[PDB]
Amino acid sequence: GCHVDSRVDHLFPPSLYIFVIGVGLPTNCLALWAAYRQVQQRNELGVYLMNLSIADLLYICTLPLWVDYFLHHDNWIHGPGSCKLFGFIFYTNIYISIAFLCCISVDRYLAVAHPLRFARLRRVKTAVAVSSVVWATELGANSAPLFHDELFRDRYNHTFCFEKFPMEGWVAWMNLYRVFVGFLFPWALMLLSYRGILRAVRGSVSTERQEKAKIKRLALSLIAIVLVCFAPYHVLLLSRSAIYLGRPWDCGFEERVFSAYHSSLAFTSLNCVADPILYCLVNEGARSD
Amino acid sequence: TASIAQARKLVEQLKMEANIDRIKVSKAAADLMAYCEAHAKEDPLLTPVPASENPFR
Amino acid sequence: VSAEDKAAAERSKEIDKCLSREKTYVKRLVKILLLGADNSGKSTFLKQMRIIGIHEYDFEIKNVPFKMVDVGGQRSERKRWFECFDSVTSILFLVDSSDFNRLTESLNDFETIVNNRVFSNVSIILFLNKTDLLEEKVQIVSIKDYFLEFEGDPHCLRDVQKFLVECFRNKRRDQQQKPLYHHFTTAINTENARLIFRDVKDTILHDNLKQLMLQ
Amino acid sequence: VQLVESGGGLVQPGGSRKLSCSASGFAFSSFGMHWVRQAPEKGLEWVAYISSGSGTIYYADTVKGRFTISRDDPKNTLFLQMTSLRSEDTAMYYCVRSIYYYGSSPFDFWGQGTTLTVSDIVMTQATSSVPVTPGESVSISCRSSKSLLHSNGNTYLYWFLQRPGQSPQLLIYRMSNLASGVPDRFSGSGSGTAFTLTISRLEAEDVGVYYCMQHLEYPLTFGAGTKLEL
Amino acid sequence: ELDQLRQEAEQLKNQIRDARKACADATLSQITNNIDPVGRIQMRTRRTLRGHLAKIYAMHWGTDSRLLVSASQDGKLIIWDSYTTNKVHAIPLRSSWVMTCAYAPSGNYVACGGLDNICSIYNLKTREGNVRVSRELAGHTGYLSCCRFLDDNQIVTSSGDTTCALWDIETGQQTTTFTGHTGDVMSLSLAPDTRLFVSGACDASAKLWDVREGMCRQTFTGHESDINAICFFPNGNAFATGSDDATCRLFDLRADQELMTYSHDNIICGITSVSFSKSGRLLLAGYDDFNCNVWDALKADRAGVLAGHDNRVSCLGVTDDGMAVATGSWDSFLKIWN
Repeated sequence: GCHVDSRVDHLFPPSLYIFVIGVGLPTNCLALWAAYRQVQQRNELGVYLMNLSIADLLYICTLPLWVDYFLHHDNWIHGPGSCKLFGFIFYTNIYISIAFLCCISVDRYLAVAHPLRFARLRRVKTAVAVSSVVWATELGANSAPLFHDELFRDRYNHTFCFEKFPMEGWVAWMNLYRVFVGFLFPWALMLLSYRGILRAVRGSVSTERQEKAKIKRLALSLIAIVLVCFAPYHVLLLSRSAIYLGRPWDCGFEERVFSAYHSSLAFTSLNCVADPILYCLVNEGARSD
Repeated sequence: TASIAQARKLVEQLKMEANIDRIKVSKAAADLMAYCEAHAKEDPLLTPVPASENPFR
Repeated sequence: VSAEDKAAAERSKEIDKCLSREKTYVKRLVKILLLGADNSGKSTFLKQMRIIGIHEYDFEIKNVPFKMVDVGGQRSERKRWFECFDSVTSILFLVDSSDFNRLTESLNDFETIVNNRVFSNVSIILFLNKTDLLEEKVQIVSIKDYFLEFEGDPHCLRDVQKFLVECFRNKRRDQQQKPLYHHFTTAINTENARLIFRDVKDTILHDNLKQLMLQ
Repeated sequence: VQLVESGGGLVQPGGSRKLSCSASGFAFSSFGMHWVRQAPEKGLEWVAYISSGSGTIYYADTVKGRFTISRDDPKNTLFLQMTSLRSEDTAMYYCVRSIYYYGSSPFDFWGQGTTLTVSDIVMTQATSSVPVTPGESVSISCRSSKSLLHSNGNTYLYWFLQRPGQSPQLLIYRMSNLASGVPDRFSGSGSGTAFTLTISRLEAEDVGVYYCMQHLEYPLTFGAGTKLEL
Repeated sequence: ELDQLRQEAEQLKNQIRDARKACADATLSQITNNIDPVGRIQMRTRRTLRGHLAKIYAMHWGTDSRLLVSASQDGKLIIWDSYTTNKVHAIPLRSSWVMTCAYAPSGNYVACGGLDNICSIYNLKTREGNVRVSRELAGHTGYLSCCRFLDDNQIVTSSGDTTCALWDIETGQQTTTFTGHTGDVMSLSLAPDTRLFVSGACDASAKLWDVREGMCRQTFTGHESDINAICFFPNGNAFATGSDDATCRLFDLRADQELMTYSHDNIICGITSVSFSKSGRLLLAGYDDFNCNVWDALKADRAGVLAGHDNRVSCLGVTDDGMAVATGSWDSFLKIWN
């Protein structure tokens, strides 16, 4: 609830989104195309790849309109309709996207570690069933903010969509859920899962030196890129939330994080390019595809 | 002389093959293509038939 | 459509469900092809297998369906028709290791079957049988009298074992795409089933890795 | 093969009773089953039908909700339940076997049945009992209202024969085809709504009552029949 | 002496060769060159018969042109209904390896064979309602490749032990035997007159045998590999064969010469099955190029490709009435074309 600093960060978010949409859209489109062939060959992992491709494009499609929130400098003058619709998509689907990256990791642990069990769990019919459950659950948990209108006037006739810098409302508590559960828990399953597969390959005999090196490269690649594109944003998000939860009087640190929050939000969108290229282009067979 | 017998039957098997009456290639070629002209209007694979009588249709 | 084609459709649906029931059991099946000589001890191995034309024997280990096919007198077939067993995942080769004259012919037979192009997706496993006499003839019989490359003294058990393993491994051409396991087991041992299961487990693990992750 | 029926006897008005049918000598699961009743000195009537695997059950419109039909595969037994008996239900019952697939012979075997005593497309089978002497040829015609020529090119009409003291036996199925173990002298043909059975050179063991039937759509219909005898 | 026997054999070979050279006047292409082209032929998949579990190897039609029987390597004999896509029977099997099937002209029996070295015959019509085996023929020392019916009690069997024989069903013992092929016989067909039959035995050789006489009449040699398929021209004086040389051929039993060489440069794979058409104007052939191709009898110019499979076509058949053509391949699907 005080004057914030935003002069340092003006064009970094809007300009970056232009680069991402130009590059992200084709990469996930061909990733979607390759995912279709996988399930066409009775492979489960094509389904989970297919879902991730569509969701990433939707976030990409909502960017050209959000950059207008940084280009037109209209402070969300479009109207309440966009604020309760498009703000929902911006702050929800990134966290559905993480879920599928966990779903693939658990599936791979059920093939390399134990390739002669869980036949019913690896049916394609079952895979779609769990896919629907994950889809529905994510929407319901984050649906609450959209029902309540979020439009607040600022000092220079500005208006923040889905945001306010007095931390008024129940957003502060729900942000705790969005970080502790929506970030750490799925990333925790990624680390435990991908460590187990490397343990099994070490005991393998048919594997050679060349193939062993590659799987080690990919496993640490997937467990590091997730933290790079997400951790800086959520670390500050807990800190700025901690100010209001602990000392509502203090506002200077709330002012400074306003500079980084818009800066950190743009950097998170780079993960929309990590998912397609790291699951399609890396694979030699998919590269031949 | 079983092997000699096997060669023996081979010679006779040729002696049936020696005495076969034959015809001319042009005469033989005439027989084949003539059969095609006769049944030209009876083969659905050549000429598609209308969908009404077509059972699989 | 006529109160009779409806019953025909119901009969068809019942047959379809009966087939779909067997589909699941068909999917989770592992097949093994056994090829061996007269002295290889295949009869003894099959006898000890069940105590715990084309004949078929079925058995279960760790709740997994297995299937062994025995082919006797049909190994001489060399035409494309006989290559209908193109869905098996592993081929066993019981071989004698006692008589060094029979070792040669076993080597030519191994060369005959392993280099065939259709069996390019089978994990070849080689069980060295006997291996109780060979411990008793190393200090008595010299294996140098039959082959002329063995550097180690034929009385050295380990050196003889390495000799035989290298001779069998080098026989395969086209480098190595699928692996070739080997063990030194007799017939009284009971862990051979576990060894076969472990080898098949590794083969399926490699196939799953290639199919899913590295691609 | 042998089919037996039991569970019949004298009853008082009201009450309930369960019938039993025994099967032995064939695959009981594959075949469907029917129930057919006969008044003392009258025609026949269809009651119910349970399909293979107990999938679908159909009932007659004359009586419904008071009858129950079920089957027991492992014991090869068929049983039927009755409640609230009425005077119209005084009849001697029959059991019928039928299978359904391309080129089949439905309604082939009939059981002897049992007796019981308590205290739609229409056919025109004129009775007009025709006296006949051995060696003469006869023709019997059954009439139907709705055309029986379904577009699939199949006529659905059957024929039956019942000697006195016996059970009905199939003679001709689907308007042209003869059944198993029947003399070649029996012959029949016709067209839509025009049905005739042309017998040639009558012999002994031909006395009885004949019947005609439809199978186009449920429910099923019978006819009175004619007594071909002198 | 034996050397004199060799000399006599060579002399007889020379006599046959000289006669065959003398009988030639011109080429079938020269005789049939002014004939109008048949034209472009485009067909479409009308019905797909799914339901199998493993690879399909062969199928056969029936006289009624409605019912067909298919067999797979999972060990099931399924009888289909083409028009309504309704299964009629599903006969379970004992041996899980089979490579042939047949349908009796009367419609009361079916047959199959495989690596068991034993022929099996099933009775479809039964009072009980369960299909049961009637006879189990035995006596061969090699794998059974193809079997066909002639009557309700006469069957013809070809085996890999270089023997072909005729059996009596009720009697259960062979009546006549045929010897003379050096290699193992693969495929056979029966003439419409039901008095002669021809077969090929992987030695680039075709021999004609007589059911009652019991000795081979003629021998044809024009290929360079194993023969995989054979079938009779509609009339009964010609037969066509295909091999691994990626080439088909047509012969005449009276002229005793090969006439035409259906060939193309792109094809580098083998021929699996070959069948004619109703009027003898089409020669359909199943290739290993994951597709099937259509040829012409008097022109040998390609007409159309019946592509649409994902694997190797293994069987092919043309209905008696001349309506549809069926294909079966290792994708565990049958398709009915028109």
